[PDB]
Amino acid sequence: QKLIANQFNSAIGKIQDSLSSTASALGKLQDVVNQNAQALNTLVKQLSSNFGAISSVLNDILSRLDPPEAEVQIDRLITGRLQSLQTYVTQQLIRAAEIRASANLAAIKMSECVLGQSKRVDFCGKGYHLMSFPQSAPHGVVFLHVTYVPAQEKNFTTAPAICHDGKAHFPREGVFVSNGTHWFVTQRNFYEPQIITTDNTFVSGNCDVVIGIVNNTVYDPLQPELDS
Amino acid sequence: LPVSMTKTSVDCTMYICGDSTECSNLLLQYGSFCTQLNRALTGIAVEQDKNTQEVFAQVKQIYKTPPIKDFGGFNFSQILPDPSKPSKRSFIEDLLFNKVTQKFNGLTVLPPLLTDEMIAQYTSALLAGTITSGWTFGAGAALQIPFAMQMAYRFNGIGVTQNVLYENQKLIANQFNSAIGKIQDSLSSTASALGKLQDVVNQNAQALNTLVKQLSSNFGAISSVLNDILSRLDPPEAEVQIDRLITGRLQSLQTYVTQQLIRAAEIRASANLAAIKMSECVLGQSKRVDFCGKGYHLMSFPQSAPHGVVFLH
Amino acid sequence: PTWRVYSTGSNVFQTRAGCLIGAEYVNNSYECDIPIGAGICASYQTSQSIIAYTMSLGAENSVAYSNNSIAIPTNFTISVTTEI
Ligand SMILES: *[C@@H]1O[C@H](CO)[C@@H](O[C@@H]2O[C@H](CO)[C@@H](O)[C@H](O)[C@H]2NC(C)=O)[C@H](O)[C@H]1NC(C)=O
Ligand SMILES: *[C@@H]1O[C@H](CO)[C@@H](O[C@@H]2O[C@H](CO)[C@@H](O)[C@H](O)[C@H]2NC(C)=O)[C@H](O)[C@H]1NC(C)=O
Ligand SMILES: *[C@@H]1O[C@H](CO)[C@@H](O[C@@H]2O[C@H](CO)[C@@H](O)[C@H](O)[C@H]2NC(C)=O)[C@H](O)[C@H]1NC(C)=O
Ligand SMILES: *[C@@H]1O[C@H](CO)[C@@H](O[C@@H]2O[C@H](CO)[C@@H](O)[C@H](O)[C@H]2NC(C)=O)[C@H](O)[C@H]1NC(C)=O
Ligand SMILES: *[C@@H]1O[C@H](CO)[C@@H](O)[C@H](O)[C@H]1NC(C)=O
Ligand SMILES: *[C@@H]1O[C@H](CO)[C@@H](O)[C@H](O)[C@H]1NC(C)=O
Ligand SMILES: *[C@@H]1O[C@H](CO)[C@@H](O)[C@H](O)[C@H]1NC(C)=O
Repeated sequence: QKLIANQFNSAIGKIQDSLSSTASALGKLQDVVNQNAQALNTLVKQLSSNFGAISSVLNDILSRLDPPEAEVQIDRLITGRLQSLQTYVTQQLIRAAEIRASANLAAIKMSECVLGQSKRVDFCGKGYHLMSFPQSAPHGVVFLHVTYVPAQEKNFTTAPAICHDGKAHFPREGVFVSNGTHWFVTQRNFYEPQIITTDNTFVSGNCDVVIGIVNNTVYDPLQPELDS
Repeated sequence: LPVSMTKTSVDCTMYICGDSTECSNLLLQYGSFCTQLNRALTGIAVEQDKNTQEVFAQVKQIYKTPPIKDFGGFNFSQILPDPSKPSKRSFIEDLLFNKVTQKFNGLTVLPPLLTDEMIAQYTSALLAGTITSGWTFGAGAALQIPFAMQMAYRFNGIGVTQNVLYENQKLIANQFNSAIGKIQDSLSSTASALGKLQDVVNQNAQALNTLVKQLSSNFGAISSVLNDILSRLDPPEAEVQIDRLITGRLQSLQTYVTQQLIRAAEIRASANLAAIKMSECVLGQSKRVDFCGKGYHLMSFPQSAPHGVVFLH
Repeated sequence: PTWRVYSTGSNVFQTRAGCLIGAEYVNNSYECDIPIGAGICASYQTSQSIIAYTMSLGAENSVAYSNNSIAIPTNFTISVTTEI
């Protein structure tokens, strides 16, 4: 517990430094804001385009000409600006589709990573997922996935099954490993050897059919205490 | 599943005018349309590389299997890379490549960021990781483990005790090899399984052909050869005719870049699906029924294809 | 003469994506900083200059697989990763 707590606090500290650093992992949100500003600025600049008209200022046309020709010039401006609006709106629909898809993915991430725990590997962050804390951000959301990463691996010799008295033995949950001279059954994700016993294994048929089986004594917990 | 499309790009001024200075002058009146349109194509182009990156770059180390392929009887020769071949593509990746089957008007085709060789290398690395260390390399450092044991406790994810696997190792090996042979025959046969990728290629190709073909249309103008109008007509009437032709070509490009955006959004919705499928079906064992192929899922192997990925569940 | 300077000289390198000028090609492999195309990438490195190189996919790692060798983790590290 103590080591886990210290590691967690240090991890949060590293996150704080990384976000406060001069770099910026928030480029995704910045891209959305910049894209919207880009589209808006383009739409505004389109107003100055004349589209073949004598001028882009509508009041000049209304004042410089009489209506029998101003309608034609205005029609050209109408066509150009209308086309600009159509392009802008269509682009907004496509971006809206992308944002909605991302939003739905975020909602699923919230339900499956913040509320519960997800078996889906690599979904709720890299490595085995423990939990996630959400954080608000302008126009978006930031998830702090807390994950478990094993480390300090060691080489070990193993056998898929153990033969004790002709009957094969298999690990109930762990796997059989040896340090080079003694065999042990241990947990699958964290080295914690235990003596092989009839309580952590189950029997299934003869040893002859199991490939790679290794003969090794299996301990019984009852007989060593039956002093009667 | 398709993963990307050809990174197309077009010079707006070249396509609309093709060196005609007069047409360029007229195009100046329309403002930022060419920049905004070409800005949209660049975004799509970057999106393709982003999709491929999100799909195949999920592995941080380029693992490689040792030469002693003693995988408990399982023959993985058809999927492992061919060192004797010039390209390092696997055997099944040679059938995929062989089964799958313009610049004049300012159109261009940028090459993808990742070449086929490196894509094949990523697939080989993923195969090595899955074969030698199971899902451990996905979560963190790769931990070697015998393949037989991996399959043995992989059955625990299907509620079947590992004793069944150890008691029937030979039978499972034979069945697996036979099934691999069937896949080999199916792809070698005339089966249209690759229709999904072929449709993407054909769609983009015919779209480009339509865009080029549209230039011959006059759009109500006296002709479609731009130099012809400027030759037969003096500048005053030429302006109204060239303006009509400019409007028509602009409309065609707008239709071409609007369809491309929609088709890019779809192909990137497919890419995200492929990425999640790879992360769950290759780097792990998903309990999601029918997500990683029909039936209870055991494992999956990815194999590179043109503009896409082919999973063997 | 700026465009002429950046068109002549030995700082020219043909590539499938096109001709690259100004940058200097190197044999060392590194992570793709800036993507050029066809696997080539450019970055700023030491004086300082703009180098061109084949992007390194990563560090190779020959897993010591065998029919009886198993690796078990003897420690763990809790980590936090940001997503946006
Ligand atoms: C591997 O572990 C075994 C069993 O622990 C070691 O044999 C000794 O066995 C007795 C009884 O179990 C223990 O009290 C000793 O602690 C064990 N010795 C040691 C050094 O652990 C065996 O020697 C160990 N081998 C290695 C590679 O350390
Ligand atoms: C496990 O023990 C069995 C039985 O001893 C081994 O099979 C052989 O069986 C004959 C007849 O019982 C014995 O004479 C041999 O001595 C046995 N060989 C050995 C090596 O003990 C089986 O091979 C043994 N397996 C292992 C891994 O030791
Ligand atoms: C594994 O499969 C490969 C490919 O099938 C075998 O290589 C060849 O297999 C064909 C039959 O399909 C034989 O006619 C050739 O003589 C084989 N050549 C080689 C390299 O031996 C390979 O023999 C099979 N066995 C393993 C496990 O490698
Ligand atoms: C596993 O490694 C950790 C390293 O984090 C060991 O615990 C200590 O962790 C603190 C940081 O919170 C370090 O300052 C200490 O130096 C670490 N001590 C050791 C022994 O490395 C943890 O005890 C190790 N557990 C084992 C050896 O299984
Ligand atoms: C395991 O042993 C092999 C062979 O001795 C060696 O190459 C490998 O580096 C070892 N692995 C570890 C994690 O020590
Ligand atoms: C493991 O491989 C070695 C060397 O090829 C061989 O001698 C041994 O019998 C094999 N054991 C099993 C269980 O496959
Ligand atoms: C660099 O690569 C080129 C590629 O042909 C090769 O000719 C040259 O010898 C290499 N130089 C070094 C120092 O690796």
